[PDB]
Amino acid sequence: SYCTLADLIEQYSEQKIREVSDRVNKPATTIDTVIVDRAIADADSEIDLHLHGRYQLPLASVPTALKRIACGLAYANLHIVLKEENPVYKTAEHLRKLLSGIANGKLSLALDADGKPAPVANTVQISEGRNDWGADW
Amino acid sequence: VDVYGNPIRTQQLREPQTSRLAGLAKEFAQHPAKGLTPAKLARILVEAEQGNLQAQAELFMDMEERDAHLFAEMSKRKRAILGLDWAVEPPRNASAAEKADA
Repeated sequence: SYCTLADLIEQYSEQKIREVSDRVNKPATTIDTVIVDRAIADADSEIDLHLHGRYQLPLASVPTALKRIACGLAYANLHIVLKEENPVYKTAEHLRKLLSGIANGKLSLALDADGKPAPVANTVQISEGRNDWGADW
Repeated sequence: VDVYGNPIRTQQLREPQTSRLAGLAKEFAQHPAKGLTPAKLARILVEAEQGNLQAQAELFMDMEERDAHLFAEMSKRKRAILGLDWAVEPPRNASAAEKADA
């Protein structure tokens, strides 16, 4: 859960979330929590797809850039039909580009609140090191 | 007296000098050759120059033990002496009493 309904409302205003989330009432009246939850879950799943090879999956903290990316992807997911030239689609593409840059080691995952994220041990591995005759015998 | 002229007292000959130093007999060598670097060797030699012969002696013992070529050379040199016949001779143009003493 890198973003919440509060984050979506704050980033896109409550009116737009209501309009793109209420599918049964015309005009919209309330925000459907289930739809928003599914959209946020899908955004988190995509982000994990991008970040699985460099960091641990169950992150204990959410970096701020991760919050922005999740909010953007979740909003893009709340559109049933999304054309290519829709600006929301372009924002989603830019965020996906940021994610790909992070995955390819060109961008670093920033601070969460004060501490660093938790990188995986992929680079750590070395055989073991056989150096007998060099132990001050 | 001795050759150097120091007075000799037969009272002190009953017991070894080091008998009253039971602490020495319980010591163990520190093996300063292990983990030895040129700086450490230079410090050991310089300190030995100043009166600290313990570290130098232990280092020499380790050096003798850990080098087969050096040990073989020293052993050969010493065994050369150990195999020589020896005799005690009286002084120049010695008298009968001196010959008997010899």
